[PDB]
Amino acid sequence: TYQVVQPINGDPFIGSLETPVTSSPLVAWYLSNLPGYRTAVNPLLRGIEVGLAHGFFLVGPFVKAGPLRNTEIAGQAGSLAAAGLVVILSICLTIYGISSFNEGDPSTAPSLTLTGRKKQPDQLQTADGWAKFTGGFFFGGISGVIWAFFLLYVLDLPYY
Amino acid sequence: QAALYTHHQYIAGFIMTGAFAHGPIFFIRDYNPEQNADNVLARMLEHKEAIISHLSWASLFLGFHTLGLYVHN
Amino acid sequence: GDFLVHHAIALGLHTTTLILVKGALDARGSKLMPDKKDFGYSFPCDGPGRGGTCDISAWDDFYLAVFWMLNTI
Amino acid sequence: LPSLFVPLVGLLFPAVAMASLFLHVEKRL
Amino acid sequence: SHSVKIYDTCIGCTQCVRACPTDVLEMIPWGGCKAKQIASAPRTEDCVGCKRCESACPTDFLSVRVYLWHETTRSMGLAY
Amino acid sequence: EVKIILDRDPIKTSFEQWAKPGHFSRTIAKGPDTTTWIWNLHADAHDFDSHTSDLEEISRKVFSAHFGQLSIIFLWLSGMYFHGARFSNYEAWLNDPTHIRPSAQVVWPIVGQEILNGDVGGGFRGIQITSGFFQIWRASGITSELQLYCTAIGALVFAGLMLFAGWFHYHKAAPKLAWFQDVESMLNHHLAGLLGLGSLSWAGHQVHVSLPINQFLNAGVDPKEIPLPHEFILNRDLLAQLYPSFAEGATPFFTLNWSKYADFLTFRGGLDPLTGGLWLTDIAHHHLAIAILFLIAGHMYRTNWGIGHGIKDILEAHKGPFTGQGHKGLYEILTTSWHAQLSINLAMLGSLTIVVAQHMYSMPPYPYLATDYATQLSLFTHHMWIGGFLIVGAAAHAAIFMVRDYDPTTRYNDLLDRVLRHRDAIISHLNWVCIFLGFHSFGLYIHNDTMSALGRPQDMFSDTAIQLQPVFAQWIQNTHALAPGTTAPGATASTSLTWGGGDLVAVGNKVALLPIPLGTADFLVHHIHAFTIHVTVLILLKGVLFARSSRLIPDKANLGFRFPCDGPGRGGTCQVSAWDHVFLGLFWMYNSISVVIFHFSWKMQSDVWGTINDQGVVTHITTGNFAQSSITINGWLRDFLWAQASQVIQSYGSSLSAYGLFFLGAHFVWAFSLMFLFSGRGYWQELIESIVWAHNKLKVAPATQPRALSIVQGRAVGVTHYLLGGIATTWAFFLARIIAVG
Amino acid sequence: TPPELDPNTPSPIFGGSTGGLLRKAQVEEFYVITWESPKEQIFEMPTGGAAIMREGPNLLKLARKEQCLALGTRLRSKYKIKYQFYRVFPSGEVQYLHPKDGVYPEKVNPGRQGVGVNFRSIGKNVSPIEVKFTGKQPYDL
Amino acid sequence: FMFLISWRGYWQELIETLAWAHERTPLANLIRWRDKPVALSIVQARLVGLVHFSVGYIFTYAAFLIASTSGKF
Ligand code: CLA
Ligand code: CLA
Ligand code: CLA
Ligand code: CLA
Ligand code: CLA
Repeated sequence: TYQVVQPINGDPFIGSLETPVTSSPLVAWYLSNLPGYRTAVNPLLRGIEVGLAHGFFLVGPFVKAGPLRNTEIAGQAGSLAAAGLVVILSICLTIYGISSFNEGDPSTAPSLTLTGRKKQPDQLQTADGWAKFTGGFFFGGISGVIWAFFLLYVLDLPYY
Repeated sequence: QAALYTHHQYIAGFIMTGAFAHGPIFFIRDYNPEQNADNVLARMLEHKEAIISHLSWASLFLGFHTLGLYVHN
Repeated sequence: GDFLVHHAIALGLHTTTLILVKGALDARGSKLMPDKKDFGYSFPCDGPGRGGTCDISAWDDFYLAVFWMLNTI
Repeated sequence: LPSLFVPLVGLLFPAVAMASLFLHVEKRL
Repeated sequence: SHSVKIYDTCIGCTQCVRACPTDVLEMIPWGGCKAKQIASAPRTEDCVGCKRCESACPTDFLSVRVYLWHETTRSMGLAY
Repeated sequence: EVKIILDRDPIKTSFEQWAKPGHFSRTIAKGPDTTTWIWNLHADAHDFDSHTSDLEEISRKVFSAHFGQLSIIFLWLSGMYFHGARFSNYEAWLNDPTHIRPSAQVVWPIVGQEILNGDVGGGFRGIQITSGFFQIWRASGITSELQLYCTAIGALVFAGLMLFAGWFHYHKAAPKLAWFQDVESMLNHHLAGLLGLGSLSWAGHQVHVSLPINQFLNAGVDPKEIPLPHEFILNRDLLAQLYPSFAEGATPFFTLNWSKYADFLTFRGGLDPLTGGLWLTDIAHHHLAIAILFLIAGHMYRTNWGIGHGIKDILEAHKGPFTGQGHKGLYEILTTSWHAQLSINLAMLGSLTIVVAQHMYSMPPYPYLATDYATQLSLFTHHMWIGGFLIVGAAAHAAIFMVRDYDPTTRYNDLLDRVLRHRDAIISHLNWVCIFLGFHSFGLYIHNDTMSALGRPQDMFSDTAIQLQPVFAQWIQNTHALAPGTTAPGATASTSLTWGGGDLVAVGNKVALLPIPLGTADFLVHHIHAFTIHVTVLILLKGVLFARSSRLIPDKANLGFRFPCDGPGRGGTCQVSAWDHVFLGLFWMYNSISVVIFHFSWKMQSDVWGTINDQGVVTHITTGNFAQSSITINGWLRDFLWAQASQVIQSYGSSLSAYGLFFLGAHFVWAFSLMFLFSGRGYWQELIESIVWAHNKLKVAPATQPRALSIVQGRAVGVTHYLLGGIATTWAFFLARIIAVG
Repeated sequence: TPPELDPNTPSPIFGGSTGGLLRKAQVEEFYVITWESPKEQIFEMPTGGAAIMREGPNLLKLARKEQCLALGTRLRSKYKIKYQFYRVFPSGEVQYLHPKDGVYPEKVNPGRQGVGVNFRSIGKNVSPIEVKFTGKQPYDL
Repeated sequence: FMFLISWRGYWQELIETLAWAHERTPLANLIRWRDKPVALSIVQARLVGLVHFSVGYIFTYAAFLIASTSGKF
């Protein structure tokens, strides 16, 4: 009599369904606390965090699998590539925003809360906010790469 | 010498299909039946079944024997 | 050996022409689609009715003929 | 070494071109 | 949207109207045949272009024709 | 309720209906007006549930049809045994199996065909067979052509009985619907009666005919000298001198205290160093366990004595929080729909055929089968295709069930439900996995090709560079090596020689089997397998789940299971039908199986098969180039296809020239398929209009109005020739290669 | 005659499906189909699998309309039912679609006026060249 | 061969399941497409297919023509 699997928000005529991986308290808590979902925070602020995390992470694959190392002294220079990819990406984001949102326009996110609490206007998703988000994404992206690289110079890690 | 020959024979081939593409396009977009009444162009459409069936016969004749002789050998 | 390939060549020419001129002379219509004009040179089809009409447009026999012209060259 | 026109054609021109086309294409007058 | 026309060749069988999945056609009074009715395309904005109508016409040549035209969300059959 | 035999009296028998084409269908029994009529007659010939709607009649049709099928198989077996008696060198092969090529078909001297009767050894001219029948017959202790001849008659007699039964159970005594539905009964019998007694029966012939005679053959005694099988039953002395446990009767079995029977039954395992086949002493023992196991298993289901299981009971009691009341109502569905049963059975029988192939190559069952590479490559490849096809057929009938028999209002399931209520989640994910597998299997190859071509071998995915060592399969491989004595103390040697490690078996100068290495080359191909399989699954599962409805077509179920489309509308809706998904899945099964059998052929020649001399020096057929050149697409094109195709293109004038003919012949019909696959009936019908004009001109136009093939048939014709062409090419290529080189 | 209006009527019992509405419903359009059921019954959902009709008035929201007619057509046959469907939009305006003229479209009604009918039937249309450069099209005539 | 053998209705139904996925994936539905993803049209497929077939045709033979010749001269 107890099923775990339920229609979304109690509405069976809408797309999604409710499952442990979608509406668990752990999943809900985790996703609500990512920088992306902090609706009430500065978009620029939210971005930098995403950049930092992402940047930092990208150095690994480039350096270890790069043509330049692989026993070739080039080493940590790869990280530099990663610094190049965050530039490409930034470009894409800037483009996505420019094209999507217009200057005058307002947000396109959804104002109703899941519970119907109409009380909430939200987000970046505006020409102004998105620019901020990408702009912060970049700064964070470059800084992420640099600090990972910085660690590379100091060394000590088992993989490289 | 091999490159140049193959080059032009494919160019010529593509050009030939296009020639037979705008021919159709003409019949659809620009062809005026009343203004071509009973002239050589109109008579083509007038006996189109005869043209097509014989081209079909020629293709079938060549196909049946050229393949036939190749397989026999 | 030169005799046989030339008939292959002859086969290639006749078939490709057969496809293309059947396309041209039927561009404005047939028994299956009397009003193939009004629909233009290139359209997807005329549906599954009347037996089914895929690749019935003059653009589509061009499409067919290119294969044969590639085979010929 | 002029052979460093390659990246420009090889990458820069394509990136600029793509970005521009993308923008023109998504434009809503 | 697509373009759909009817012709006085229509015999009022009404089959296309029965065949249509998006309610494009309907029958209206007329006096050109014994059935005294003729098809009409008052809602071509909802048509998809599947030609189920044409597939159901018994006139020598179709009395209902569907000329696929400009594509819209409705015509593209998109649920998204 | 009580289960019993239920039948009905005669239900007609006449040639009247033979004289009336398409009688089974009310639409098509009126005769032809167009040539479409003819094709429809053959395509709806076996669609029984399309003929009538009565379940009893459909069930009676498929029951006699099975008799018809068995009749053919018995007639087919009758010929193989007969040809092994009149037109074969089996008695010659029986003395020198390691050098004489097995042959069982002689060709008439007309038009020049006698060249196909090549030197197969034994002073005999004929066509080398790769069916494997010689090794079966030698394993059954079959000595003379007389015994093969008697089996030929026996099979033919059985063929008559099967055929007679079909008539008898459709025209004379037709089983009632309640009789067919007794599934608790049928499973009990097929578990115990067919499988249990069947395996028990063969365990007997082995320990009385096979095991005794095979020992003589291995001792080296002349086959003509060996006593007939019945001399072993009568005089137990003969079967006592060898396998002395027979000294006692039913004891020790009857007095338990098992066993002194370890003498002719054991858990030895591995491979016979003299025959290259699995120990007959193990196989006989194997069938003993299988018999009893299935005899035990044949008493699970309740019938007429209150003891056992109601399958309906079992299912309903299996429901969880995640699944609802699921499993409830499955019994009524599976006892009411033939297509539902056929889908499960095809999926499983097809899956079984595939594991058979992988088990018969790595554990060679029949004597002198392993070193006959011509047969082993054929047997493995044959079963791969048979299994491959049957699996695609499961998808077709799963789809047919969804369209035809699925009714929520009458036979709801809840398990089948929910699945339909998130079919987009399943297909979208299966979509993703395929793209991930494509890139991470095939993309690695393209990476390897580009790096090699740029002269960067160290930047490749290889054993000598960036290694992708399949450690999980390797660890297992090692585990089966350390299995005997440690894990399974009763097992003397390993399960297979591919797990042996430091053990090799040779018969003649050829290698029977040895430990098969696994490296980066094996890693890449397996993910290619994992990739191709999923995509096939995607196409077929998508077809089944979206068979009834779709955001594009809300009422697809009304259009049926086999329809061309729903017009060019909504952007175009060609191949939305479930049939067209089976049609599309067919190509991908072909794609998957083809790279599987290429994986087999190269790996065996390169790393397994080859010549061995009495110094230990092993020389493989392609010389171990699999590891360094199968990791590149150019390598497959060059070192595999280009190199090995030389035998079939250099077979003219030889005994193998028929393979040369079928090689080109199959390339032909393959390309031929592309005419149908790349075009539409709209063109062809208009072309036929001009041709019909010409016949009317000369008063020779037929009443049966010629029409172009239907949209669906054009696809049916196309995929059929694509399959026939592609598969037959590899056939001719494989056999020529392995017969000449092997 | 005026169309029916709604709406506060209940909807059928279902468990949830992936075929449900999406962003298009939120920003473009969505549809509603409504009907009266004599008994509480089970029916096959176009989008999903199986749902239970609720006795009395019933309301269902579907995306695309065709889904509406497919279900509705099924409602008319199978079980005898009278149904209607409207186009919602996002602002809140609603639009009555089917039947739309009292009676169903199969049945001839006097109120209806013809649209897109050519009295010169046949394929008596003119060649494309004749209208070349004239925004027109041959059928439009 | 993919564009020529497999036709549109299959891919349209596949894409709309992916349309569902994107909207129901967290962090990913922050990004929305400005153009609705749909399957290539019926004619477009034949064009795209033919171009591949042709490009492959021309590039394959050219690779063979030049290499086999220049490798030997
Ligand atoms: C003409 C176009 C073009 C050019 C000039 C290059 C050039 C290069 N490629 Mg790319 N590539 C191309 C097309 C091209 N590629 C295409 C079509 C594909 C798809 C098949 C690829 C797939 C590919 C892969 C998978 C890889 C390359 C790699 C490389 C680098 C290898 C040389 C090296 O190791 O030195 C130096 C190595 C470095 C890491 C130096 C980094 C270069 C710095 C960071 C540039 C700074 C970023 C840049 C300014 C941002 C772009 C801005 C611009 C778009 C406006 C070299 C920079 C390799 C690579 O980059 O290593 C990770 C490599 O892994 N290529
Ligand atoms: C020998 C006398 C005999 C006669 C006069 C009939 C007469 C009839 N049968 Mg019976 N039948 C018979 C024997 C006979 N049958 C036997 C021995 C079996 C067991 C298999 C059956 C099983 C059977 C079933 C299941 C059905 C009938 C039905 C019918 C009726 C349909 C007529 C028809 O078109 O059949 C067909 C005429 C043919 C020539 C078909 C030939 C099929 C054979 C088996 C093909 C052999 C395979 C072939 C070798 C494949 C290789 C092809 C390759 C070489 C290219 C008709 C009254 C049907 C019915 O009741 O109508 C609704 C029906 O459902 N029969
Ligand atoms: C190798 C593959 C192949 C083959 C054999 C053909 C063959 C043919 N094409 Mg096709 N075509 C192909 C690929 C192929 N095409 C592809 C990939 C496309 C792109 C879609 C096309 C598009 C195309 C178009 C548009 C047209 C053709 C036409 C033709 C016919 C041309 C006339 C002719 O040759 O007469 C000879 C016949 C043959 C060579 C085939 C006969 C095969 C054997 C020899 C017959 C004997 C059978 C023998 C007894 C064995 C029986 C087996 C048993 C089981 C019964 C011929 C049947 C034209 C046509 O219809 O002609 C009027 C036509 O207009 N083709
Ligand atoms: C247990 C095995 C089994 C059984 C009993 C069935 C039974 C059925 N199938 Mg299924 N099917 C199967 C396996 C099976 N199938 C497998 C393995 C596949 C994957 C390919 C399929 C895919 C499939 C599809 C797509 C369809 C069916 C359909 C059907 C139904 C009607 C088919 C018919 O009329 O026959 C007619 C038989 C022919 C027309 C013979 C055609 C000859 C073939 C195509 C080529 C043979 C060439 C040969 C192998 C070698 C060449 C020799 C040549 C040179 C002479 C019938 C219920 C149809 C249906 O609608 O279901 C209700 C349907 O459309 N099946
Ligand atoms: C050789 C030709 C070919 C190729 C490459 C494919 C490829 C594919 N098929 Mg198709 N198919 C084919 C023939 C082919 N098919 C034919 C002839 C048929 C007719 C039966 C089909 C019928 C079919 C169906 C029904 C389906 C597919 C699906 C797929 C996709 C599977 C998922 C995947 O692997 O993602 C990975 C993509 C690849 C492995 C392609 C190669 C990628 C390269 C190596 C790397 C990228 C290069 C470079 C970095 C890109 C930048 C370059 C820049 C200059 C632009 C994949 C794209 C399935 C699907 O849609 O996916 C879920 C699907 O359901 N196929």
